[PDB]
Amino acid sequence: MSIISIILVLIFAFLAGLEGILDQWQFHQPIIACSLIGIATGHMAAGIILGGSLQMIALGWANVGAAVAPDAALASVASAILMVQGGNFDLTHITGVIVPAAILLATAGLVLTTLVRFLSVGIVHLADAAAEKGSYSGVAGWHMFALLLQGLRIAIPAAIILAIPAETVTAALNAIPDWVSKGLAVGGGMVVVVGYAMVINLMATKELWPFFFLGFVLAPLSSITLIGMGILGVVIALIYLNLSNTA
Amino acid sequence: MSIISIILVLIFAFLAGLEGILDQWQFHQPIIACSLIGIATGHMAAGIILGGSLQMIALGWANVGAAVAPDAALASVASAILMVQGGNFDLTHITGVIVPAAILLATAGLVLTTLVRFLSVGIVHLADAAAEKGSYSGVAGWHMFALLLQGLRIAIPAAIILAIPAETVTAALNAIPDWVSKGLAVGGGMVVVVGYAMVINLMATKELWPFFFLGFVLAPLSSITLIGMGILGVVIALIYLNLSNTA
Amino acid sequence: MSIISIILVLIFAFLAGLEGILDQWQFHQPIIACSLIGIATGHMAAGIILGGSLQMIALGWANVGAAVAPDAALASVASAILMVQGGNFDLTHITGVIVPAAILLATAGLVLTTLVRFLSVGIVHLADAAAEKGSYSGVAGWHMFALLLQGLRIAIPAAIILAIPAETVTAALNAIPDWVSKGLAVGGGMVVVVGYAMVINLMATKELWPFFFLGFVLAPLSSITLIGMGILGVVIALIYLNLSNTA
Amino acid sequence: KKFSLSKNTRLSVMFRSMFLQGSWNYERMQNLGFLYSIIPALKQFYKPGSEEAKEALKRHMEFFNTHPYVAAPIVGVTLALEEEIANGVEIDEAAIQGVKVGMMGPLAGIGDPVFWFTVRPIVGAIAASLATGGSIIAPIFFFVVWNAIRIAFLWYTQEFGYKQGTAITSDLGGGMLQQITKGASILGMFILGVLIQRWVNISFTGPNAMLPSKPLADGAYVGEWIDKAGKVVVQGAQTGTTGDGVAKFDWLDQAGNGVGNGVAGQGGFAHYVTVDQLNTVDGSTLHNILGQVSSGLGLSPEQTQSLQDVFNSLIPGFIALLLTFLVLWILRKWKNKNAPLFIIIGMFVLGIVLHVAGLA
Amino acid sequence: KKFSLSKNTRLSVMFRSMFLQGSWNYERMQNLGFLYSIIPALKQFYKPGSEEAKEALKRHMEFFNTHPYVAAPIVGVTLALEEEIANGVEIDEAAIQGVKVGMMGPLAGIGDPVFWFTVRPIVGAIAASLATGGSIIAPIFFFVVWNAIRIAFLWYTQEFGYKQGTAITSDLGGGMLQQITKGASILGMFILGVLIQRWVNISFTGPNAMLPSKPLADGAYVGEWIDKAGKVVVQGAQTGTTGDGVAKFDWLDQAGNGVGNGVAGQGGFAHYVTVDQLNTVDGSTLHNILGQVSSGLGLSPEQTQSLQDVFNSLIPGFIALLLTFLVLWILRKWKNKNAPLFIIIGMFVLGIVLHVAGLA
Amino acid sequence: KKFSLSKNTRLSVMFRSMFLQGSWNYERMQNLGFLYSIIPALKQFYKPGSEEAKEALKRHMEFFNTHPYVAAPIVGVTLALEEEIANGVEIDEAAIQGVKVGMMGPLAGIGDPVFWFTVRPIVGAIAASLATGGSIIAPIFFFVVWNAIRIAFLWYTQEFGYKQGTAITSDLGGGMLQQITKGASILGMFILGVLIQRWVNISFTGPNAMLPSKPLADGAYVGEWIDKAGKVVVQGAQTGTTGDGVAKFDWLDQAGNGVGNGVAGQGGFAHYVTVDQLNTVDGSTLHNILGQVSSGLGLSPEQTQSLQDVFNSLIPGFIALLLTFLVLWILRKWKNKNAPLFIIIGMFVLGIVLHVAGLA
Ligand SMILES: OC[C@H]1O[C@H](O)[C@@H](O)[C@@H](O)[C@@H]1O
Ligand SMILES: OC[C@H]1O[C@H](O)[C@@H](O)[C@@H](O)[C@@H]1O
Ligand SMILES: OC[C@H]1O[C@H](O)[C@@H](O)[C@@H](O)[C@@H]1O
Repeated sequence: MSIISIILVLIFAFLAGLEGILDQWQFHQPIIACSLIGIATGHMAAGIILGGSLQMIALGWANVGAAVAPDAALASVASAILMVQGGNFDLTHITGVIVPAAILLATAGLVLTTLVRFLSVGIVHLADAAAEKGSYSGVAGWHMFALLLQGLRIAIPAAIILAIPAETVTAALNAIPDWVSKGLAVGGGMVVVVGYAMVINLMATKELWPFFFLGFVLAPLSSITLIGMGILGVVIALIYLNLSNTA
Repeated sequence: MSIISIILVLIFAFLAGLEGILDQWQFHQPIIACSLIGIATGHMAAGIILGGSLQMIALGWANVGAAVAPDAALASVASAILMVQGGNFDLTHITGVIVPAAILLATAGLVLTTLVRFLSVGIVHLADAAAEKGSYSGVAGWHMFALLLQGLRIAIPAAIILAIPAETVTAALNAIPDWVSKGLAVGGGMVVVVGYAMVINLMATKELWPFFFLGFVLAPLSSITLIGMGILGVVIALIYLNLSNTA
Repeated sequence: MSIISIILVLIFAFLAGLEGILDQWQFHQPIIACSLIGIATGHMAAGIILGGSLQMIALGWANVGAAVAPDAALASVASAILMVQGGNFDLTHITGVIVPAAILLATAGLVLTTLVRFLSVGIVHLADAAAEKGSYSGVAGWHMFALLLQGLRIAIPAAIILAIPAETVTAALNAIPDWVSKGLAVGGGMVVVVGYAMVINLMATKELWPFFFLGFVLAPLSSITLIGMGILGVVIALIYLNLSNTA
Repeated sequence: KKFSLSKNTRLSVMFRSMFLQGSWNYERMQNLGFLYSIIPALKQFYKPGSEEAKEALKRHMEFFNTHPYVAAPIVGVTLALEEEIANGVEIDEAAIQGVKVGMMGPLAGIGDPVFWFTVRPIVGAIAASLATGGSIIAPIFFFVVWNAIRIAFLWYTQEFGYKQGTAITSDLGGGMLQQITKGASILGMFILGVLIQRWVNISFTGPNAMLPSKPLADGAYVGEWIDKAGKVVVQGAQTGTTGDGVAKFDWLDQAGNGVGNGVAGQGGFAHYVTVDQLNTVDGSTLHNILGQVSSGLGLSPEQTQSLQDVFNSLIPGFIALLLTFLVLWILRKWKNKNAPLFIIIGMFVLGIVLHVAGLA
Repeated sequence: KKFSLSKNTRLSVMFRSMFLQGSWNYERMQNLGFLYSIIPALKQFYKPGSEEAKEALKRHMEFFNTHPYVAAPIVGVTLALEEEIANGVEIDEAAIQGVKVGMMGPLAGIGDPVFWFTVRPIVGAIAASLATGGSIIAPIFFFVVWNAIRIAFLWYTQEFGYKQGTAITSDLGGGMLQQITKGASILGMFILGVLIQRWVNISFTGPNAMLPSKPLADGAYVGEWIDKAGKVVVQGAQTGTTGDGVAKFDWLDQAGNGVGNGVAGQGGFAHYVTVDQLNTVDGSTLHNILGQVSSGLGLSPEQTQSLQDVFNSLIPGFIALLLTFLVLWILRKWKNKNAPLFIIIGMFVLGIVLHVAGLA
Repeated sequence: KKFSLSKNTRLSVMFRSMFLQGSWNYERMQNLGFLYSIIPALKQFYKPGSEEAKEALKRHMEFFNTHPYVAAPIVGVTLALEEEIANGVEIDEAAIQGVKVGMMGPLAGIGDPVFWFTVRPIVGAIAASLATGGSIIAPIFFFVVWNAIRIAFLWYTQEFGYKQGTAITSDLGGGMLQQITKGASILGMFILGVLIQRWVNISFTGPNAMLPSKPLADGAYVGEWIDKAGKVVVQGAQTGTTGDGVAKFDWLDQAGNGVGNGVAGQGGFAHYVTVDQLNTVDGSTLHNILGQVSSGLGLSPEQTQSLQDVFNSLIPGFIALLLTFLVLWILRKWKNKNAPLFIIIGMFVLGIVLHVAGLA
């Protein structure tokens, strides 16, 4: 691999790690992170395809009130790097192996970020000690140091994976039998149901189930794109809210 | 015809006759009766095709409050037997001849069941006389006897039609001119209008006509199946009822 | 051109000129006027095509309260005559040249009808003077004279255009460069936006915008025709009005 | 308090209430079915031949007509009152008949539209749509779905009625059933519109009813550009329309080169020819033809239009809607008893007339 | 009570009220049309030249501007009071003018959006959609539908106004007309959205505006597997990917047998080739090609993507909606009189610019 | 009244509030981000090292957890009270903490479903739909749309909060936030139904799960009429069905003439044969085949039906809906912490089982 690709991947992984806690520019989402990693290491189409495939799983992966989500950042970065190392992008191997590996690395990233967000307590206590002296520089530096540590939490494993020889990782990835890979590919079309079900469970009522079933029934109309259905849902909501506010 | 096929047809006709008054297991419906009779006498696809074609006519053929319906039971059974006797299942003969014959046999079955349900008054009087003695066995026996008579009302004509030689019925069915057969086939695509129109006349209001026209307008969307349109109607009704109950 | 065709064109232009002020039988609309003029001078398909193309622009061209509209009458008549004189009906020349010419002639007809409806004041004063004598004949004659003058307002330019030799008008129409004709054809698919936008601007509210967006979203369902979408709009309006009147 | 009906006895009572009809009369409607349903309870309560058995059997020999499916609540209420009257409680003999008469009417009035006119037409229509192809999935669907719904309704409603006793009137009430009735009516109207549009086919193709065919154009349909001695060419950039009124085109052979340089049509170098006159279509001509048919061009040189095409261009289901409203008006104005059969015969005669006239 | 207008006189009055315009002025709008409509009634009432006739003629020479279609109720009410004033009743002379002025305003304000902005655009749009193919069904549809609606409205509303007299104000009222206005506005907004989506074509194909074409794949498009010396083969089960990074496949001739057993691509036994390079496509190769095109595979080796393709992938009618809102903002900000013509000229110039730039 | 924050300082404050997280803890949630956001205001107000700076820095060292996007109003309100406390106003020290705690809860509760569960899933789903083809339009769309919405929201809401001060509570209040939440929930449920239908593919084709193939018919599919020694014919008008039970047909060659005049099928003159056995398809046979495939006829002599075909005939997305409801029930009943991962592993095992069994 080219050296410039190596630094590009390192900066992209660092940005994804920072955004995993920042959650602002969404550099940690698979659609962004995988596409960027594909951009750095040549082939871009495979990276965007993996990002699109993994974003459906990453839907409903938000963290609320000390309930950390499965951490799509490390999943996306590590899965993209592992696919890049293994020179095969048939979109059947992407769904068969790269997506289950992404789920496992998502769990690993969740535990790693749990450790880091627990470790940040000492940094914040040191920042409070600095603020006891009335210095903006100390608290700003400690905040930036905690941010840098959280970014390194995903920067470091990317470098470790990059250090692994290409031949060994290709041999390990090819050793997977064909039948289990095809079965995992089949289950990859199911695994999005779990995330969709969490999102539904968070927001579901007897009043709102008819809208879910209406969207399900109207979906086979392929002439309407996803933006068309978004506008349709918005106008349906507007009409329903108007008619409800009449009374 | 095979002997075992003959007994199977007799039992199926008996079941259809029983259900014609029972109206519980729907063995009298063309979709069930015609398919069963086709299954018994070999060729089953033609029986299911005839049952599906005749079920559209049989829609809206319910009997309410001493207003006996056109009796789809005898129509289905006799039409299926007549088609089986005439070894031609081109689906043009099915619509041209078997469906008008089904309508005529439906009228005949209506008059026959009117006679039987009038005759059951004596059986019920005998059951009352038995109940005057405080015996459950007598009333149960008279009820079962009346039910058996109603089943025989359609079992017997099936046997009579089965006794008719195959050659004579085939000759009679073939003698129908081609032009009148094609005209009757053309009118078979119209005759379902009456069946739909009675159901529409039963439930129709200035408030509900917009839903009829909406269903008419949305029908050309062939990507939505009949179950899809059923769910769509259910969700539309739910949303309308919610918005109406808000006020 | 045939003499009988000349008389037919003159009569049709007179009818369009009368209808431009009458606004009753709609002989002035392009869908009627252009089709009639094409009927008179042989080729009818080109006339109907141009009328349909120009009718979309002519939508929203009504005149209300002394605000005279762009006068689709003279536009339709003169554009149809000019198209007929130039023996080319490729539907690219129709959109490229005949439609911008129709717009310009529409402006010219607007100014001409402004002049005529200003000139009608003297005719009406003469009618009032006649009515001062208590005679129905005088006022009826003056009304018919004003109507005849308004019809002549469009009858006369049609005759003037017909007097122009075919060779000269064909040479003038062919002299237009290909690139500008293609650009005008491209802009002819956009110019209907203004006509639609005036109608939208006249009737638009925060309550009614969702219906505009719903119609926009549901349009790609090509299985529904324009009459189907009209019935859909009517039933949607009925359901909305019912649910609003419940409260 | 002895004489407690068990779950097995109630299941047997439900399976016998499956036979609520069969002894159907005109003066005492559907009266023996109730007794046949409640036979096991009376057998468990009183032995045959006793005066108590006589009175119990004579009590349920009165008129009782209800929609068969919505009668399980009535059977459960009757079982509850039979248990009470078998436990030495004061409830009067006429109370059971009074409550049966009370819930006989409204329950049937709700049941007929919901079951016979809403559920059955929908299930049968779906079954027939599946059966159009002659597949066993359709009778299986109808039987399984209808019987599952029926068994569930009967069993659970009988259990609810037995549990609630006479208090089920405070649960059914008014307004509660009207919501179900109106929702079922909305669903039925929607489904009936769909069924009228999809299953009333009056195709007017025929050998008459064909509007005159338009020669179309010289390339608006699927075809190639044949020139004199075979070979397929493509129209090139226009070199300038001649003063006569015919444009000159470049004739590019299907290799990128140029040859001929004549005018487009018959007398010129090449003319448009449809696939019928083509021979040895092998090569890139098949690719061009496939591209043209993927574009959407028809294969006929003349655009043939029928009356059905015009009606569909207006709106699909035009004649079906007109027939539906005509039949509706006839049914609303005739007010006869055999009118539907007469209208069916009328449309059969109408189809014969249309076929002999060449329209449909 | 003599001087009773007949049905024929009322029909003539309606056919004359069809000429309500024609003597259209700027200071006394649409005033002679009313007199021309009501001439037969006055002629039947008073002979020409009398003082009564002079007063009647001078009475209806005042300003009267209303939507022409919704004026038959006014004409009928005027006929009613003309009958009353011709039967020796004491209705004051200014009462007819007062009622005419009263229903002049609201009736016009309701009829203007309903007829000119809702009914006419819808009927004309349907006619244009039918006329896109150059068929006579479209002018016939427009004329017949519009004139049937107009004649029915005029006749029936004039009859209602004549029957009701001045009491028609108690029937029109307020709120009743607002429901029609709101329903018409809803239908018009829906139809205008549909029209904007379907009839604003700004196709951005061009020679420019073409995104770079991706080589696609080696079987993702329509094509066959050619192996050196003719013949067409099919890929088989993989025998095991080689360590170099190229998988080995089984090459089955189109009979079931196995030939070659090489690698897939150029240097191997066979390579994918589209229909262009195929010769003698006769046989089962046509069946395979038809199956492929039925699957949905394109015929081009390179997936060419346009700017229009990107816009459609986002949502069809994207540029149409953007132009609609831009034009709307221009219209509500300019507040000029010739602004529409200027915007039309600007869009023609914009189309010229787009065409010369190779975009559209 | 000195110490007035400028527009540039507010822009810097917003860009720093972009870093509201990063020092995320478990006991004092998201506390340093607020100070890092409001550092420039304190620097402009008080110099480092002073007791005022000490108190200001210690004031904002308390627990503060909110949705990061809806915190700009809080930051603007805090800037307002910081200006007031730097202008000699008697606002108590705990007032800022009280207002921060007040809008900490409801704002987060409203922003969590709107942003993380409604806006983000929709934008990500659209991006993935665009990315299915491996196109750069999808990451660009996601980045641009999401960041435009985020920057606009942050900047404008911070400006509104700064302008309104503590009065923003009288504007937010209750009710309107519930309307926004309900609308977002309706849109999210609709979009989730669409996504479940469109993006859960469980195709059950397999080598198993194939229903038995029906021989179909003798012309219901795409094919020609082959007669012994080559040539293709068409069925003519029936000459009368023979008494045996086989109809006799006319065999019209593809020129208009009549040859053979036998019976239809194998032993007769001609039999139906699909495109596979055809050779030298050149001529009008290709036109006939193209017409047949345009009609809608399949190319296979035997109609092969899969389990997926049956499920689609019922309704597309049947298995997807069943899986959705099964997973919903499992998630509602398990109430564990690692349940989603276990369910995902179960789905992968289920996919392996289905593949090895030949179903999916
Ligand atoms: O509703 C009265 C009732 O009468 C009979 O029992 C049957 O025809 C039922 O189908 C009907 O519902
Ligand atoms: O509404 C006023 C009215 O004025 C004139 O009579 C015409 O332009 C009508 O179309 C318009 O409706
Ligand atoms: O809602 C509380 C809030 O807590 C943290 O800041 C993050 O997990 C946010 O995504 C979440 O919204």
